[PDB]
Amino acid sequence: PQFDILCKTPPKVLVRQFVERFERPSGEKIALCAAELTYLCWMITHNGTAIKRATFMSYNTIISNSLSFDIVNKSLQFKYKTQKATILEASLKKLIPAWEFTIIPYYGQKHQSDITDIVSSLQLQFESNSHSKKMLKALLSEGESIWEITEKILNSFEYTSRFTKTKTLYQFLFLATFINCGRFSDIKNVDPKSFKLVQNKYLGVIIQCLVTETKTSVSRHIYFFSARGRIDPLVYLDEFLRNSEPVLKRVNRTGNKQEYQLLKDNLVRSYNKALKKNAPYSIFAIKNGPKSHIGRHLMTSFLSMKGLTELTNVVGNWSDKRASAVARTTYTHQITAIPDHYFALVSRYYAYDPISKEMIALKDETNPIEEWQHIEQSIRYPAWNGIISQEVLDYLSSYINRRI
Amino acid sequence: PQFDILCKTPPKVLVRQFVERFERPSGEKIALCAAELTYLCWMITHNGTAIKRATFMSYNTIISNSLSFDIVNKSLQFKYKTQKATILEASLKKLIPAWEFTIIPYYSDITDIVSSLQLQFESKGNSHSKKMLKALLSEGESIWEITEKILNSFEYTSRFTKTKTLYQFLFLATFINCGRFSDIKNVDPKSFKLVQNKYLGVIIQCLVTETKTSVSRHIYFFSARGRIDPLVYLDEFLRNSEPVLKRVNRTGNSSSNKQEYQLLKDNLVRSYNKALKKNAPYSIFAIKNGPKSHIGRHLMTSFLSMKGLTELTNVVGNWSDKTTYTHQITAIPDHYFALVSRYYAYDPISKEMIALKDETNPIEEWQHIEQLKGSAEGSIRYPAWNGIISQEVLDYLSSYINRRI
Amino acid sequence: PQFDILCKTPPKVLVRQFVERFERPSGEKIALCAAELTYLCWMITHNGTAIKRATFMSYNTIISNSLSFDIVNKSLQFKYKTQKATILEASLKKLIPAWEFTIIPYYGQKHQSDITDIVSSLQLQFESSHSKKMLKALLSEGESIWEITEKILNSFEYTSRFTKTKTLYQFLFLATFINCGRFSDIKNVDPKSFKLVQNKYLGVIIQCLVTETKTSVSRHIYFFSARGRIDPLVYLDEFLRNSEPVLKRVNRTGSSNKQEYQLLKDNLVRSYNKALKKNAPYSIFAIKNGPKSHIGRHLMTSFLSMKGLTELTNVVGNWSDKRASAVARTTYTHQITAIPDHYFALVSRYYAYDPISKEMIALKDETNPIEEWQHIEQSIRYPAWNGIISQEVLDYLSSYINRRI
Amino acid sequence: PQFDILCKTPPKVLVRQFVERFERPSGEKIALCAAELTYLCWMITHNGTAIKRATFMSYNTIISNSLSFDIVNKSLQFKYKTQKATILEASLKKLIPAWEFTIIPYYGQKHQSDITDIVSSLQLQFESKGNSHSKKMLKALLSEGESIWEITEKILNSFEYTSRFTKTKTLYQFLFLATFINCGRFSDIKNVDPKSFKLVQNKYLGVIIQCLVTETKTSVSRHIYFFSARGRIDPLVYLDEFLRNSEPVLKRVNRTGNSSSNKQEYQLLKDNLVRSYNKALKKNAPYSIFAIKNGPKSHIGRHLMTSFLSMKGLTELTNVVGNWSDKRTHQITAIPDHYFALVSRYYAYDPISKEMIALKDETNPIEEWQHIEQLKGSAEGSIRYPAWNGIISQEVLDYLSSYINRRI
DNA sequence: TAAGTTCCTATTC
DNA sequence: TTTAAAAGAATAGGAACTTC
DNA sequence: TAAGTTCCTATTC
DNA sequence: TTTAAAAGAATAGGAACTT
DNA sequence: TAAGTTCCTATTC
DNA sequence: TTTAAAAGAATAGGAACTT
DNA sequence: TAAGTTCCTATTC
DNA sequence: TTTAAAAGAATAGGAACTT
Repeated sequence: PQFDILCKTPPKVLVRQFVERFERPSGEKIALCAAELTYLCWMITHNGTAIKRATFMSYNTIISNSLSFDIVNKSLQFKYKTQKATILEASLKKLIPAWEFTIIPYYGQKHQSDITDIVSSLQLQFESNSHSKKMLKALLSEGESIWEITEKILNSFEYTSRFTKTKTLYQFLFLATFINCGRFSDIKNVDPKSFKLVQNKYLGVIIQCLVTETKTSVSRHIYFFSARGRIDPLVYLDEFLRNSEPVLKRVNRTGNKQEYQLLKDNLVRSYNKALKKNAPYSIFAIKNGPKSHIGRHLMTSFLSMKGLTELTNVVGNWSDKRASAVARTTYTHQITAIPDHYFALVSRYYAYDPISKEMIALKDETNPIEEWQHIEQSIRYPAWNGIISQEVLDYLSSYINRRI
Repeated sequence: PQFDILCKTPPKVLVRQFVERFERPSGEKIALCAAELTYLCWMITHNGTAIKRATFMSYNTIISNSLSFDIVNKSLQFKYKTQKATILEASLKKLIPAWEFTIIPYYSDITDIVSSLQLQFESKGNSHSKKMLKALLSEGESIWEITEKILNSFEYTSRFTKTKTLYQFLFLATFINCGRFSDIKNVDPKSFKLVQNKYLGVIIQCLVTETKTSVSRHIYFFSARGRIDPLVYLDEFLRNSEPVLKRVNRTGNSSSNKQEYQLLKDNLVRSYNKALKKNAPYSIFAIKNGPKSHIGRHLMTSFLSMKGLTELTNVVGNWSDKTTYTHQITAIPDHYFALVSRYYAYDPISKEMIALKDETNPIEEWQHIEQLKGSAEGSIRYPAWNGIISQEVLDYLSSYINRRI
Repeated sequence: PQFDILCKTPPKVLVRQFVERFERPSGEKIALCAAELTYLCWMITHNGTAIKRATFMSYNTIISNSLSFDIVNKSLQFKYKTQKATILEASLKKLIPAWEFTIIPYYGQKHQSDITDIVSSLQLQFESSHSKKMLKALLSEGESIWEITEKILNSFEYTSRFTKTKTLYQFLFLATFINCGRFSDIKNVDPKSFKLVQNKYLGVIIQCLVTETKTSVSRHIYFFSARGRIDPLVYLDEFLRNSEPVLKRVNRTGSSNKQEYQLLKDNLVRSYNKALKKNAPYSIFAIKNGPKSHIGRHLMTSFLSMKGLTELTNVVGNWSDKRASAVARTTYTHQITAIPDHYFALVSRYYAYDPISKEMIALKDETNPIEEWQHIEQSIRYPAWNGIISQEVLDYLSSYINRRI
Repeated sequence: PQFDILCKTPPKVLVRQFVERFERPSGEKIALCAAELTYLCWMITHNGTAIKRATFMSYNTIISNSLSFDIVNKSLQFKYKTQKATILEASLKKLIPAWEFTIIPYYGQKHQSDITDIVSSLQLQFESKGNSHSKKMLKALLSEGESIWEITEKILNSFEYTSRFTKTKTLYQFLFLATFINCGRFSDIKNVDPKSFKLVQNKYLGVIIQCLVTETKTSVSRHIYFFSARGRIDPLVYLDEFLRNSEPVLKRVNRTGNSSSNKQEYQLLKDNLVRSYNKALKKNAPYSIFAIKNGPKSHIGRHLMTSFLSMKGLTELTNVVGNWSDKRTHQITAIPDHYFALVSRYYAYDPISKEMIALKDETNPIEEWQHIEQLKGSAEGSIRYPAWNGIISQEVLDYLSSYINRRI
């Protein structure tokens, strides 16, 4: 992974190699500066500000395809997302003053085709985003409940798994996203060292952790709790920890700490291929449709259909808009916390009262606060000890036994 | 109809037939290239995206009144709505190399202005139209009185009961929802549902997806105190009409038709407009190019402006008012129905709905009806809608109608 | 009044005279086409659309000051509010091609004064927003709006030379305050529209209509019976008797729409300002460029907000609606919002508002509105207004002035 | 202070003193033209509109660090924030004909973004923030165990034994609590008009004390409150200690308007209190955030309340509580009643229903309000708040007086 | 019969 | 106080047929 | 004394 | 999913005094 | 095996 | 009727390898 | 007279 | 912090006249 390489390559060491491809003019030394060219352009236009991993690989792909240098007239050009082609020109010039560079725009979204091309497609389609939303739209409206649709998705990994480790991963990730209404990254980037028990006036306690590197860059919390029924999150967490081990936090920019991350970066690939083939519904058959994002859409729906749509924004970590721009930027130092009655509804021990607005306890023999009171009065999860709070490894352990 | 035939011929046959026309440079084959050309220019400017029926027809006509050519020199021109001409022209020349294509944009001399201004100093179709609309509303009569007169101008002027039925139902339905003809026509029959409203107990709801702006909305029917009762009109309609196969209206030739039936017939609007023109007891209806079936939109819209309730307008009429995955449509607020049902009155001061002293309250009757169970009768009086509209609804309407003397 | 003249001058007759000032190049014939240059420019950029009176005179004043023509090298310069200087150039050219015109922008004449000018002022002010503050403090000083009005109203009684003016000024003021309107909102009223309307509090009321407004959205004007030391009906009575109808002035270069009379004269506002200015019963009227006639509006505005009834303001003041979509307002709205009945109840002083339970509590008094109404229910006192003002009303007003001491 | 003196000299004098400097040019007389120049450049670009104290000072400094001239070639230049340079330069040449004025834009054409100056910096970094270090600490101070109400008690107590006099102890405590309770700035409390105190009723506490502030950073007026609170931290108590130990302050003039419309006679606090307060805070507050150079000091109250609301999922009250612009005889937007129910600590915000729930705790506040409104004729208020007698409505001083004495 | 249809052209959202 | 120009997608009207 | 002030310069809204 | 550049107006820090 | 990985490229937030 | 175009960042896919 | 008018110009919606 | 610039339309003012 070259982006990693770059991060290691020294700046001056870079500005050098770049100038070393023009004194020895060739179609082999220039046609490879792709990555360097990218890194350069960024720092130039952003005044030496770091660049994130994904943002780079995207801009990199673009150059590769728009790269064109003049054989012997000494000209050069490519596509790059900038509104300052001018200055970038003047800057690139003062590097290899013997050439003339040109920055071409990126309209990637829309490209005109050849009539014979357009026609060929049309004829094909004749004899043979939107679609995706419709499919999911219909699924929800067909006998099965979110809770049932999840069960089929969850169980469908049971016997299709080659190893026992993957079965444990996939199965975890899914249930993970659904519960926290999160993305893949929201689950992967979790900092294990942050697991800790928090209280709740319904389930007694719960497991909490933190994610910092998110898409909106607004950190959030991730939870794991006790569910009454044929599915118990704590159980899948348990099975997860035992067959899995810590992961060295990857570097994500040309720049603070955090050495570990709850999951692997490529896990998402095998998870997509899994759902793809082992598809328990037609929606996963659609190309470019939702795969891992499914866990989020699912919990999204579940909450809206209960009227509790407002509760969605919080759980999904939607960027706030009510508070003024500056107030969010320099005065907000604590993130919004998920309300206590949220988990009561997802733990299945309670139900929501759309009218009087209350959490009605569902008649059951297993009381969450009591199974809590007994286990209240270690090294079952090796590899995670010394990293994950003992306080928690202790809680988890005794729960797996006390409750059949 | 042209568009329908066009939706049938395969893309490759469309091109062939087009190139075919210029191999034997003859006026006869070229003059008929308008539909083909229209289809072609779109697919070029939209990289293969489907074309809608209405849009196609509109564009075709613009070409037909503008198609000009010269067989000697081999040049051809015409008008078309677009910015990207060069791309288009070029693209066309490719297909047919020996010809030169010129696209003319379908889109203020000081003297032409001075003349018109002068010709005016000595002596609109819209101005005269608004004038009349203002009057029809300003004068004595209220909206509800105006509705009763229009709705009755059909009672003894129609040829068959079936047409009497549709004309009455379609008008009441456009006024009640502030909807267009298409808003009611494109309704999916299988979508009828019983939804509860805290003022009337229950309300009948149906959905429409294929709408002018492509933004879905609901269509309703409910009880109303007085001589004009929507449910009654719904009743007469259902017994005298049948479902209609959904007409396809996109060249998408997609495997995703989904909607099987539609509520009314596309051609109904033409006969309805004529009846209205020859019988409505208002002068507005005799002004060339003036609102006809679109009258119910003008009526309801105005009603709300007067009642100082313009906050319900965009949502009732479905206009744009400045979590996309699996989108859900904005619902119309319950009070709206309390008002239009005529059972309640809107109180300015408190901004609340006040029931009327009038004896029998609607929430009550709803209960008396929800009670008695097992009324398979619904199925007997609405045979042609059996299996399409939920049994729950036909049984309800059936019960409401029979329980009212 | 030249604008009036223009309106009468024929278009071609104008395009002519304009070209007749360049064949005879002079500093006398060109320096006077100020008005023609204006009329031309407009129709040019607006594609021959009429122009309003006030809009014209504003643009006119601008040219006057920005006029500059080249002595002998052919060309003209002036300021004119347009975003199409280009086309207006090409048009103006094809009139007197022998010249080169130039359109200069207009920046609210915010011309950086000369330092010596700025300094001079500063030094002056040294040895020697504000308006809003004053009015802000007045409301917060013992006296009530009703008291502040009384002092303003009475302050005209003796300061007035004749008796007709005392009647006018005194009417206008109370007028605006009651209808929360501007001057034009009261002036343009069409007398022929007076009519009695009902109210579940005062029994009946007098209503009329204004069409030519600032926002162009017509509105209603009212006059009713007030309990206490001030009774609007009384000032109306006194108004009609000493005043007479006015020929509606023409306000644009149009058409054939009509209205022959307007409730008041155009220059009345002048003598009304000078009156408040000198006879100023408060310091706020002493402020230059401050509110004069607009005071009646600001006053009623405050009165209403202080009663929590701020929402009720928008309606009474005829504020442009924004909730309903642009097109919905433009082509479907044919009836204006009506002032709520419980409004006048509060301004008649017979009732009071109940901020809590939200009700109109009747104030214990011997004189009942509806009863003084019931008796007068079971002519030519206002001559000159008969045949123009509905007899129905002249009859109502008359008998009220008497039955009531 | 320069500004004050400038508000005293007549316009004709300044301009005179100024031009004088260039007629018989001396190095000493020119270098002192900064204040005069500032004033002049503003009055030119604003056609005589008044200049504010802070703005004047800020602009003066930019000129002082940039004034350059050639007495020989009679040329002078400097920096100044404006678009209209030509107009300004020209105007200046008029006043002094034999000189050439050149205005240099105080800007951000951004760092002279030299690719190499950047490569150097990026490199110097690859081998080896104030804004960043500051946020970091703020996040921690809130994330950890302690709650806002516990953090408030500790900061508020860091003044109890280190204050030299009781008067300062009193101000520091009051000022902090007031900035947190209203999510306001120092100026928001300082500029309060003492004569505007009023008793307003709130449906949760019965009554609330309200005062007004007009001269604010964005020039949009707002209210400032004080009320009862269940627990060890009670605003009214702190209000009580302040009033008894301080006195009114003559309104300082802060505009060159030299207007006859001063209106406001007194102000609540002293402009210079912020400096002594900031120091006290820097040496004693029990948190590391307080030791970071250029970090929030008196502005800490704003950060605390703001955050509290975000956490409580009540960001709909933020802009109105802190007085930020929210894209919509003027009247100011009032703060919703529930806000005070929450902060008073007598009620709790219920998420599910979104309603305020009183706490089982015995004595309800609405009740006591009644027991107090009862007994009449307590001229006592006038006795314990002498220095505020005649300035603050008798109604209020009698109320506070009764509240404080009726609490054991 | 002429109200209703059908299939485009002209107009207005 | 109000503000636009142009591709898209309906609704209204013209002729010549159809027919409970 | 060493916290408090006063009157600008540097920084951050 | 988010998006700015620059005139205006505060708050925080530095020295040298005061009380 | 044929389910998992790598490491970019293509699409969708 | 309806109306922003781009920059900044994750989530699917493609194709050759690995176990 | 000095409160009203005329008829544009200057300001404020 | 806060943030649009202009076109389109009435409401005050200025100065010479009129009763």
